Amino acid sequence: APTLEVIPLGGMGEIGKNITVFRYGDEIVVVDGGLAFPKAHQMGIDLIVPRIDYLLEHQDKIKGWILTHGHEDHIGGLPYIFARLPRVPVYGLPLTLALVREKLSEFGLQDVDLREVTYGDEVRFGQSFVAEFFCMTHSIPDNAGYILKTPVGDVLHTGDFKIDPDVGTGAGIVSDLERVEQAGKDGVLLLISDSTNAERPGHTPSEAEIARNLEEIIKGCRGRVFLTTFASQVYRIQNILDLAHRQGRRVVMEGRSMIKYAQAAQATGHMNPPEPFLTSEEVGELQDQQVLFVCTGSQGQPMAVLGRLAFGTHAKIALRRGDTVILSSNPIPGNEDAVNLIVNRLYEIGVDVVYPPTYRVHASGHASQEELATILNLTRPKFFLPWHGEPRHQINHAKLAQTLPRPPKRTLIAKNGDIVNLGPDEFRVSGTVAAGAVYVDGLGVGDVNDDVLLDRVNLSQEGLLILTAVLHPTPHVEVVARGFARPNRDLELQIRRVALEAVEQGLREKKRLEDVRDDMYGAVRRFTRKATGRNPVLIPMIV
Amino acid sequence: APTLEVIPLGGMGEIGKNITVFRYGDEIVVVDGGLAFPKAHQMGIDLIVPRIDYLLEHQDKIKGWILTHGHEDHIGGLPYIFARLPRVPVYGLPLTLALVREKLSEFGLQDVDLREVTYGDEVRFGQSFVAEFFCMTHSIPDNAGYILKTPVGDVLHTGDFKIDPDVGTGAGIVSDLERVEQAGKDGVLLLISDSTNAERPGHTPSEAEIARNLEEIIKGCRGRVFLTTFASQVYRIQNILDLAHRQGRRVVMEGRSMIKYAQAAQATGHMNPPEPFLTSEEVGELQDQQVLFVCTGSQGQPMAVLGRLAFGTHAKIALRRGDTVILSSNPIPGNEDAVNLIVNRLYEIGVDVVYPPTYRVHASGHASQEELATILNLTRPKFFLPWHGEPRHQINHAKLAQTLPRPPKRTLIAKNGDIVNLGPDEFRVSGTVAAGAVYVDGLGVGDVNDDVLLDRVNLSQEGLLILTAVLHPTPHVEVVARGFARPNRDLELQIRRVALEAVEQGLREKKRLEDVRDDMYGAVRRFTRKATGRNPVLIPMIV
Ligand SMILES: O=c1ccn([C@@H]2O[C@H](COP(=O)(O)O)[C@@H](O)[C@H]2O)c(=O)[nH]1
Ligand SMILES: O=c1ccn([C@@H]2O[C@H](COP(=O)(O)O)[C@@H](O)[C@H]2O)c(=O)[nH]1
Ligand SMILES: [Mn+2]
Ligand SMILES: [Mn+2]
Ligand SMILES: [Zn+2]
Ligand SMILES: [Zn+2]
Ligand SMILES: [Zn+2]
Ligand SMILES: [Zn+2]
Repeated sequence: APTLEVIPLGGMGEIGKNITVFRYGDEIVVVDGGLAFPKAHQMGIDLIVPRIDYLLEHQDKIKGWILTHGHEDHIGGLPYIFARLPRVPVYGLPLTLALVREKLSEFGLQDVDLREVTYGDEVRFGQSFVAEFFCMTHSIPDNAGYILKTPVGDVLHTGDFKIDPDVGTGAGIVSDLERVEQAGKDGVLLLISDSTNAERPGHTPSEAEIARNLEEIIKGCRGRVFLTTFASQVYRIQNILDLAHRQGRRVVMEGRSMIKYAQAAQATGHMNPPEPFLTSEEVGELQDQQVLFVCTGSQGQPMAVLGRLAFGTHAKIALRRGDTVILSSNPIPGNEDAVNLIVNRLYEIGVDVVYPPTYRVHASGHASQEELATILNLTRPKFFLPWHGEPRHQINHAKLAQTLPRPPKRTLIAKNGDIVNLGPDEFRVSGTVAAGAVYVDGLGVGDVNDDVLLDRVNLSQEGLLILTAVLHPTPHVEVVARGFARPNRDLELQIRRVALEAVEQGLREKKRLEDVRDDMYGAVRRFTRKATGRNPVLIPMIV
Repeated sequence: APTLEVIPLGGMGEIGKNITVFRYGDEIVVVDGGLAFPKAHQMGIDLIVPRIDYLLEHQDKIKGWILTHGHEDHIGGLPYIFARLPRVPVYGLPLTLALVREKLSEFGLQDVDLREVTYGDEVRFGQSFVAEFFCMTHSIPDNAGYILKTPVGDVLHTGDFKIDPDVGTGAGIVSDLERVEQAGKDGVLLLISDSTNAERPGHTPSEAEIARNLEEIIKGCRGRVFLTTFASQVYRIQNILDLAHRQGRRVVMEGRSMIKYAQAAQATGHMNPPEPFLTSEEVGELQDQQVLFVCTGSQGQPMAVLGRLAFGTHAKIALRRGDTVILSSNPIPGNEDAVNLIVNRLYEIGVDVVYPPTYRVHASGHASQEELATILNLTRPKFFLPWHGEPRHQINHAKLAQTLPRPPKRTLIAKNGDIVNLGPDEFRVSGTVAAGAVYVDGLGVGDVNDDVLLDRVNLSQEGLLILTAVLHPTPHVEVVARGFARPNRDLELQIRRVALEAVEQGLREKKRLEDVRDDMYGAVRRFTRKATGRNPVLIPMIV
């Protein structure tokens, strides 16, 4: 009998560019459309978006979109994805849509059909799908999980979550554990659950506790306080606004990215400054102990605000001895060096530096094992797909589920492109569809691929040597080096002879000019390797 | 009132390339000859060595050398340093000198005057200096701190250390806290102490505890075990050989680096294999649970042994489900991504993966705050130079000393090149000498500098377009690309129009060839920036 197909196109076996496809018959529902940020080896590129070959192929089957929350790994790919697809209904909570709308406006995309929903709303897609939204606490407001009701049963997707009893903003926001528990009693065929922190024992700390730690620290700061956190951590920022007021400090917000999230949050009633934000010039009128900066740059970006402060390149402010800088954040994996470098810059300036683990001034947005186990125990799913995690995270999430009273009948470790067939008693990967990464580099989408990146790597490691041989009047060779070594006239002449004698040997014994080009390349490679121990990229031209 | 000059040339404000200069009158004693390994922005280079300009200027004053232990950041620079200096006496413990002797023989360095010492020995350097060696436990055997006795008073240098009550090898190795306490009574004018773990609360775990943990884990492993650890962790590896024997496993050691430290340790009595090492062929004859591999690649190096295992490129062995892989190691800062990649490959293969913090299978070689506090308390120093750390470590070591019952009179945060004047009542930075880094890249020493690196970074990020224009017979342009973009005919045709017209427009008014470069190079970039939004490095050539 017809089965549900769950086809992740991004977000499985990685943390980033989340997009999941649900297909039943000839109807498709898509969930999120995130981006990913480039790793160190993906040099020069700006962002990464999902391959949507599947969706282009079946674009007439798409009934609509669900957007769980406004983080970049869930809505960042949308300008790129929507531009290639028919306009379809796109459902999300208010902050999420605010962020997407601003994003599409930057892109110049028009007539996108964004539909505001709220927790509890049940939305229908085509004839065989109904989605019901429910609240899960996360590190951004208006974050949803959903129950997807299908002819074969119910799929419960947690979205991104932690179980935070108190996010500290006085708005009574809590995860809808009652709805989750009910779904378990009703029957959950498939659980899709956030695996980010599946290797962390215990419970992720509460934002209320972080806020209390921050207030205690700041309360004891004698001078100015500079604080950095993620741009989109609206709860953390709001709580910081509240304690700043209590501690008699006015707030300056700096950094486009954070100002952008702040503006959206204020427009949707999730950010409420007790006192107006001030400019740096305005707070310059106050005493040091009355000053708090909230700004970007927690990941050590030299061009971000904290970056410019740490490197002494900020236009209007200079850090000094007696300042306190707080990193209310942790380095995203791969940013350790960048953050270490700014931290050391700060210590050399002489400012008091505050960061984890010495100070507990950050809580992750994701459930640790106790919280993951709670969702598993409440939902009691027959089948289980650990999601939003690299393989290490998915597999340890799967191991955690085995320890529980009522382990799932089968757990699968899905990969992007996997076709996961779901029936009342079916749970298997039946096949694969085209999936992967598309690089965005400046205006270019997909014009930079791995083969292009491979060159960039080689250039990066070994630098460049251009050998141009000129046959007339008498054959001579020309050497141009870029990022190879500093000028060395002796070696330059030495490289010329090696190429030349190979060029003359291709003339002493006639070969095609194309053949001789390869011959001198090989000679110069051998010499240089012996002479310098280096293997520079050599570009020979016999023209 | 002659003063002692303490001149760090490397190892202050960094972890790596330790070398410290002590000058009094016209006598110089040098301590250590370390390299540093490159960071991510120093692409393509193999290693980094100290600038020794100061020693070159003053080479006749050098009376002797002290070598505290055999780690790369204390002896790795020696082949490059000794080659430019007079052959002075070089004092060290036996394993230290065995490692140095191998290293110097590879470089062709003849007649280096290596002199073995033993703990407790007093070594005189000219009139002004007497040095006394003493034992500090570390993550390599034959590791020493020393007391340097000068006319102005006594300098105690901890060397690299932890305070490990039991390294587990049964040879009764302990730190000489008695001698250190006695130095405190005799009077310690200056204390130089290892700041590596100064931000870590508590006490670094004992190797004996790590060995017990490993044995408990390995006891439970149903099949083959693969364990990686630092090549020079002689204690850990010996402990593993003995636990392996007890658990009835035979041991294979692979990885050139590890075998190298193993051979020197064996030759100097610090490693005694209870059973002979077997080859991978030979263990292949045994049952799975009789097999233990000890190998390199703990840092994620794809070509190292664990690397090739994880990527499935090892010539003779293939990991499989049921295997257990233990990373008895932590990622050295900056290696997190490389190790994470290996770990995920291992999960995907399906092996059991054991690493910290989930399993306590690694302990640092360096003292945490409790151990640091002990040394400060025992030495009771008048002046304090926190050393072997980045500024964050140094300054946190300085704060730690302030919390203690008898804080130092003055503490300074030294930088490389600082002239620290030491008197009975003087402690200040009076001057600076030339200090810094020298890049080694293949055979070349100092032929790659920061300016060269800037280019490699540039190539790395934006790719390359070589652009050639010949005015004859009529103006035209030819293009070779590297790492810029995937082949696009429209883009390529369009770049030449900018390039050729600028040559033709440049041709209309007779122009110098160099003037053509400005129009030609300038034309493509102007266009290219509009077209792709990117700025590839361009090499203009007139044919
Ligand atoms: O806005 C965010 C927040 C978190 N993360 C990353 O996703 C994981 C979860 O972060 P958090 O939600 O726990 O802050 C972490 O690895 C973090 O680096 C992001 O990329 N962007
Ligand atoms: O390049 C290096 C080498 C060693 N360590 C330090 O060495 C300690 C582990 O002890 P050991 O086994 O490396 O001596 C760690 O705390 C680590 O900080 C570094 O940080 N960077
Ligand atoms: Mn780019
Ligand atoms: Mn190189
Ligand atoms: Zn999120
Ligand atoms: Zn997410
Ligand atoms: Zn060491
Ligand atoms: Zn060291």
